[PDB]
Amino acid sequence: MEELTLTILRQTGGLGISIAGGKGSTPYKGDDEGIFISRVSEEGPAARAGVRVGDKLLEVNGVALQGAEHHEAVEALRGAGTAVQMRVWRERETSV
Repeated sequence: MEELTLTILRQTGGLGISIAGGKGSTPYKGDDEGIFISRVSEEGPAARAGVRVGDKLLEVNGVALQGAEHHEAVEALRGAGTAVQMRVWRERETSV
């Protein structure tokens, strides 16, 4: 399963993740300007939904985040509603 779809029920104090990257923002990696999950709260909603650090954000509640700006991604995550559907790309292994 390289792409996954995860459902996060929003809660007091947010989804429990941090995101990094996006077009024009400091990149998370050297070969990808995309939006990545840079941190997952151990005890937060996203962790319980199965989200993992390093996941690349592809879509949030239907909003495509490929080639998106950091700001658009933050806005989609912050305004998405009681539940958030997140489509991510997951690498089990990284070529170096």
